[PDB]
Amino acid sequence: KPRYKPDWESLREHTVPKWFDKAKFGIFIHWGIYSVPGWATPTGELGVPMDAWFFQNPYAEWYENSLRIKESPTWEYHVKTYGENFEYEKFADLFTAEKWDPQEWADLFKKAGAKYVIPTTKHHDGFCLWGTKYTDFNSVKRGPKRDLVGDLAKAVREAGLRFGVYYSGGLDWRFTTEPIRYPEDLSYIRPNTYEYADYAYKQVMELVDLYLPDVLWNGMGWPEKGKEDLKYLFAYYYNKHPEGSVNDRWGVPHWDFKTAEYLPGYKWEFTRGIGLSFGYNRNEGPEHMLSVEQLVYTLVDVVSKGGNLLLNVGPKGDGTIPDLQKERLLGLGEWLRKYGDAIYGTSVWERCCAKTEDGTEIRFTRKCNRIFVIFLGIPTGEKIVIEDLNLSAGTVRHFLTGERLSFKNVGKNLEITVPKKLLETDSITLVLEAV
Amino acid sequence: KPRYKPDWESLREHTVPKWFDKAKFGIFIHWGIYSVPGWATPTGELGVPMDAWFFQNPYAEWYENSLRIKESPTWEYHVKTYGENFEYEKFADLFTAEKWDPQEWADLFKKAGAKYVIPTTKHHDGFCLWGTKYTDFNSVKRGPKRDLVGDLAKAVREAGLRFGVYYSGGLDWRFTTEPIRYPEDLSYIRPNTYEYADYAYKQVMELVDLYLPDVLWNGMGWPEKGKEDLKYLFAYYYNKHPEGSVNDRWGVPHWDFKTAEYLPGYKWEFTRGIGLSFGYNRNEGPEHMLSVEQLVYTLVDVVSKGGNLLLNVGPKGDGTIPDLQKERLLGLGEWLRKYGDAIYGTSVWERCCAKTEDGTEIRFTRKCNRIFVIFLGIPTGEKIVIEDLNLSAGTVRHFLTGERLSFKNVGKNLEITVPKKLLETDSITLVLEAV
Amino acid sequence: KPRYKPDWESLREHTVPKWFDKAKFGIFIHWGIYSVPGWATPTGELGVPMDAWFFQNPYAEWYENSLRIKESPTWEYHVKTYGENFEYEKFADLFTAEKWDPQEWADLFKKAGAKYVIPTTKHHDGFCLWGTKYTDFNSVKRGPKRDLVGDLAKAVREAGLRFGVYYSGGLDWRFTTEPIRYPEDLSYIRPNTYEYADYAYKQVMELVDLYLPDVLWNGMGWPEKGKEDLKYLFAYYYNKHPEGSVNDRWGVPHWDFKTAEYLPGYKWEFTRGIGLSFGYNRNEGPEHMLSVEQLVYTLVDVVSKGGNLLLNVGPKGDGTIPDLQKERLLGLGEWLRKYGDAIYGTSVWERCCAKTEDGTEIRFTRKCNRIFVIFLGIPTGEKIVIEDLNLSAGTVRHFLTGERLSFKNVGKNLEITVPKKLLETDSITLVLEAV
Ligand SMILES: C[C@@H]1O[C@@H](O[C@H]2[C@H](O)[C@H](O)[C@H](C)O[C@@H]2N=[N+]=N)[C@@H](O)[C@H](O)[C@@H]1O
Ligand SMILES: C[C@@H]1O[C@@H](O[C@H]2[C@H](O)[C@H](O)[C@H](C)O[C@@H]2N=[N+]=N)[C@@H](O)[C@H](O)[C@@H]1O
Ligand SMILES: C[C@@H]1O[C@@H](O[C@H]2[C@H](O)[C@H](O)[C@H](C)O[C@@H]2N=[N+]=N)[C@@H](O)[C@H](O)[C@@H]1O
Repeated sequence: KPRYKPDWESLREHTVPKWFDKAKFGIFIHWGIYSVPGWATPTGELGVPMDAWFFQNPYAEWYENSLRIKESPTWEYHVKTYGENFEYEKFADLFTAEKWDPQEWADLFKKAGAKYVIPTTKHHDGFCLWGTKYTDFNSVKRGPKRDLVGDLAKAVREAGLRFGVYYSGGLDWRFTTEPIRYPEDLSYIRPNTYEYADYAYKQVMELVDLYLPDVLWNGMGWPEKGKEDLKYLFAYYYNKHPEGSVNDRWGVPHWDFKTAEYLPGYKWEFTRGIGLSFGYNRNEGPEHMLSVEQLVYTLVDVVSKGGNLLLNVGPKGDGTIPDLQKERLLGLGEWLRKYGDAIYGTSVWERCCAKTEDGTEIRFTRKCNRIFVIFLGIPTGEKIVIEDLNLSAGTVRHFLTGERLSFKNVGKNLEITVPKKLLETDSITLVLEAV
Repeated sequence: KPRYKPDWESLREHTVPKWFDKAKFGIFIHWGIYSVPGWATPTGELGVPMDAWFFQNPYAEWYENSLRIKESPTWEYHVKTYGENFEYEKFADLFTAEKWDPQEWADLFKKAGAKYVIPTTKHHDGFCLWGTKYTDFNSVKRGPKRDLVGDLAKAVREAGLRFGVYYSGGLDWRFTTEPIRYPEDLSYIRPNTYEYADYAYKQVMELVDLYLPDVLWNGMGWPEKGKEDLKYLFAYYYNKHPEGSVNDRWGVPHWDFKTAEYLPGYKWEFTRGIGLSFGYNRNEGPEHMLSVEQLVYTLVDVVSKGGNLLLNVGPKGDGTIPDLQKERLLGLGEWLRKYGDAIYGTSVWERCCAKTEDGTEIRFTRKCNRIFVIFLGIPTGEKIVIEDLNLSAGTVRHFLTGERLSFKNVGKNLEITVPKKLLETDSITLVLEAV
Repeated sequence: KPRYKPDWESLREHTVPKWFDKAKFGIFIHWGIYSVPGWATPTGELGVPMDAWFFQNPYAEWYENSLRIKESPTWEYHVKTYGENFEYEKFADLFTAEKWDPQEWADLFKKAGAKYVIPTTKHHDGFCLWGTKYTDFNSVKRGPKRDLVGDLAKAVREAGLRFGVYYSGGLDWRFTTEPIRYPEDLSYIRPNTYEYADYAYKQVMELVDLYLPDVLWNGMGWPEKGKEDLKYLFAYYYNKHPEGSVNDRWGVPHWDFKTAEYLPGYKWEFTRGIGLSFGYNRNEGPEHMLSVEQLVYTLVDVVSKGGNLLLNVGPKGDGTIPDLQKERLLGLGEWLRKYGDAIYGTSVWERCCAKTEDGTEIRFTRKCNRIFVIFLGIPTGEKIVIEDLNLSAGTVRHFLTGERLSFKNVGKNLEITVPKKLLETDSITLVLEAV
């Protein structure tokens, strides 16, 4: 009755679970002691000059790394705000999560249209948000005096959502003293010890035994000395939980989905923040965040290209989700409540994309015979010409109302008439439906 | 003056020590905290349906593994007898060995005809029966408050017997949470950690330094990550104790004897219990155990085929040896006191085996020129025809009395006349002696 | 801005730092708890019968190893002086360094002409002379209650000298119980554990972070399991401290200089004691030590052949340097104050060596155009014929005074007249200077 064996050839048998492929949209949570200072220079996105990136790091979870660079703006801010005698470690005692309600979060992610949730159980600073027995630097012994991963796991599952775990396998600044100043530094500033490979193995195993997560989401690769451990760990995981899944940031020959942070025959997932960082950043306002309209557009783009969206939320150290983020999540969810059928459970079509003469981008998703045509915007006119597309027969109709639409092939293109009556009832995106 | 070097080519120089080849018969002791419950379903022997084996495990030392399977009869028995809130670990506090006398055991094994003794210093549950400094889960800090391995080592040696050690290198359930339900589970449900490879190395070394055992008997393979350590450990062992020996369950290119648990040019050893399990089992009665006659027959069969017999004894948690087991050991010893010369110090002949027309099995052993003919039973008649055997000359005579016997070759066969007078003085086995 | 990458091909880019090549002469310090007994049989030098070497070990730092051999003279001396119930470990409590002044040492090494200093931070007995967090068996928690490595680092640097560290990577008798009796024993009597490879990595790293030494001087190889760690550790070291250096006793493809303990195109270094041992030995008198004259002769010989001299000092457990050693260091320094220009900052010539008809050895060093001719002794005569050497033109003159000397080529040889007036002002060595 155990199906999976501990070797890569055997672990290939485990394909991406249907629930994940159908889920389309999940929530990432970067929440730690780094949330307490919750500070970073909001420079930009990947592809900002990577030479200065670590010196002007827009990722607020990297606070400790930035704090270790004395030249950095983070060091100035830390000394000015907390003093030079305040070690990063001490944020664990200020990290109280006093106003945290896990069910409010789970409900928020549900209403946002999210189908799975993945919190940082341990990020690069090595602080663990569960009562792990392999370090005392955890949320049960320090600040919150509470198993944050567990109580969130109960909340997300009770809300009917899948629960995955993020674990920083590659980096752990409890095991190094120097900061990362350039990308090349990452090739040698790592724990490197056999001890650490055991520590990571033991910890992810502990996560598996305690919470049996639906996703194992690893960050920054797996320690070279422990890479062979993963075939034992995957087999173990899958045999306990066949519908479990695993990302592609381990550095070994197996993964269930690829990740991207900037039509394919494999399942993948785009991850990004609502803002510029993953962890809470005070300095971010609306100018640094995507709008409800842009989130929708992104989500539709990714789904049409075969991917999920893993949108990150960065809560404050008190356990509340900033109104700027909550606002955008509820907006996305309001579009999903309305157009979900065109997203959830869909498949890629023969092409991802097309455009009008007016310049409006178009994205396609499939649901057996039903082909959704999702416009990235609402054309201000009845006559709509789609460039380079033909339809041989059948019935094209307006998705939201169900009203039949007149259409015909004009050479390479396809003309469709959509009455203003119908275009005016749509929100953010005109959606059509063919057969 | 150090002969052995730490590489497999060099360690091949160490052949099986003469004492072991000459010893023929040794005692295994499976004794732990698992002895306290001392319970298992007495299903059968290896080759019972291996699909159900772990679910209906007849090995009482596997109690914890069986306890971890909630479906199992062991789980029912544990809850009913000790409660669900009684963790396996707590048997260490009930394991008092209150009536243990190590010299009574040593004397018992001596009278049984045993030439060496091998107790479980640490089995799969990871409880160590010596004051090891690498774990507190040992017999010095817990229940017995006593170095059981050491005090037994003194007793066995004072009785004039060789003392080996059993160590579970392959399995240690202090390092895993899941049970073994199928054989395939063993390929991934292991400690797996570098930590554990160090732990096993350090522990066997500690055994070597403290007790310098005559046999290193490993169980369930050696951790893959520590396999290279063994060439250092063997060289070390042999250089301290050249007459030391090592079994073949390490998974590396060197061994002094092979083990079997169901005419060869290498030394080997058959191991089995007096009953169906190795550890004490309450549920076993005489119907589940070999008789004195069967033990003799086994011992003779194995010795004629070049092997030793490692017969297992399973003591109670109070440190007493059940009368059913003691009875059979004393019976074997009574046959050995009588026919020892035909077993101890012997060698394989040109063939192991033969049979009479009446169907009685025959086994041969050699002692230079003296060829022992051991019948598996006592024929009820003077005229005895051995199928397919000839003797060219010399003098065949009755072993116990020394009386010359008349014989001749009849075609393929050999006829021997053994007067009822002599057949009636033998016990269990007619033994003859040729030249 | 990080130049070095963690692979051997990339680490070859780091050549020996100029300061080291120019330094020529450094001081080794073997100082530990072994200094307290400070005892060894002064047998001889390497190339003494190596069969008896460990049994009659002249290296006083090996006391514990010798103590573990019950046959040895060290065992007799220990029992007689301290009792059989006095474990080697307890010397850590007698090792008080009560009269230690680090600035007196630094000043002593400065006046001796030494340009760098390398103390044993941890030798084979595993006692660390700094407040390491990876073992309590250190100088901060035990005897001296003081960071000896650190306070010496401050003293040497304030005196203007470079400070390196010696670390015993290969051997650590905190991790083994058996002694080394023969050289072959070293191939298996080692820590061997993954644990230990981590321990050594972590400890040298800690040295790098705390003191950023100018030399990493490893002893007895690097643990096989940790050898790959060194490319990460070297890159790390070099990127923090490009002028750092590394010796060749790691057993990996990279080193900055070779070591010797008995004309090459690579930089190397001869290491030896003033006496026969490295650690303090009571039993050594002047008969076992080199004279000021011999030290000079050695230093000149090594420098002419492209090497540095790493002369060892062995202090008492009270932190004082024996007068026999201090005397010889001050003597060497008095010659260096006088002839330094001919040694410091020099380069190898087209040949190392030559000789007179009278049998006096000669050594050459180069300083651009200035070619120093250093006689190993002072000829008692004006006419000096150097065998097999010609000079085409230029001006040969007496180094100390600057007085021009008459000379000519006579066949293969070169005759030089040096007035008694000038030969009588030299000390230990006649030095000439050509162009
Ligand atoms: C989700 C995100 O992952 C990591 O970010 C990394 C980028 O995604 C990218 O792979 C580059 C190469 O490295 C980035 N690391 N940084 N900064 C985490 O580091 C990050 O904290 C966050 O968890
Ligand atoms: C002596 C005996 O050894 C192990 O038993 C194993 C069998 O001998 C056989 O090798 C199969 C493949 O695995 C058995 N394990 N089980 N159950 C120990 O497991 C057993 O406890 C005992 O020590
Ligand atoms: C400096 C010196 O190094 C080691 O001595 C070793 C010799 O230099 C040589 O390499 C031989 C092969 O092994 C010697 N070891 N011994 N004895 C150290 O062992 C010694 O203590 C000292 O540090």
